[PDB]
Amino acid sequence: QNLDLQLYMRDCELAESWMSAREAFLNADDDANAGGNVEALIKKHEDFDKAINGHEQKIAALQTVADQLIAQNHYASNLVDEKRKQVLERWRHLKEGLIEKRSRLGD
Amino acid sequence: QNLDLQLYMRDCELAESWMSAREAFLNADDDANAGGNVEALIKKHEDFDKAINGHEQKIAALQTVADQLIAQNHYASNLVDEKRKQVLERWRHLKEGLIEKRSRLGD
Repeated sequence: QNLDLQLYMRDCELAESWMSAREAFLNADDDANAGGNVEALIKKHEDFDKAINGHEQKIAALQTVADQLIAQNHYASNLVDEKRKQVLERWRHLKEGLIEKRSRLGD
Repeated sequence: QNLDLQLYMRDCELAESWMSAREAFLNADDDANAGGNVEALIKKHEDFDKAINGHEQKIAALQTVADQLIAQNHYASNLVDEKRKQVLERWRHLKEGLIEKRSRLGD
């Protein structure tokens, strides 16, 4: 629900959608494709390399954002849990007094 | 983390403050021996049990909140991770096709 997480989800959805457009392109291509001319078999080749590259880059940036959001979540959970443990341990020492003093009332 | 986290830490702090006061009274009490007769010893003992139960109760409730916070963070991380997995798989499928249509146009 955090807006940051929301931006990331949006960004992931947008990346998927661009991928989907490319899947459709590959299909149309397969219905006709390029042409056995050297200059342009090569030009098409470079075009695929460019596509693949851009895709890979976009993927790596998203992974970077995912890593950040998860690291923030982990940090929050750790703080929460650790505070809990400190609180529980302080109770363990209170409790010890209570009970003992309760003994001392006379033994 | 944010708001929820802040309130919980404050709650824990307030709880710890309450336990510091108690443990303080205990210090006074630590000595605070004035003999005692049945009815009053008995009412002192009871008074202990009651504080012991109150404390235990606060703790339990703090625990519940900690668990909820942690569950919320786990959920969000899972959403994040899962989307990431998704993008990557969608990418793997597209890459497979780009490499295929490239190669014809290559060798």
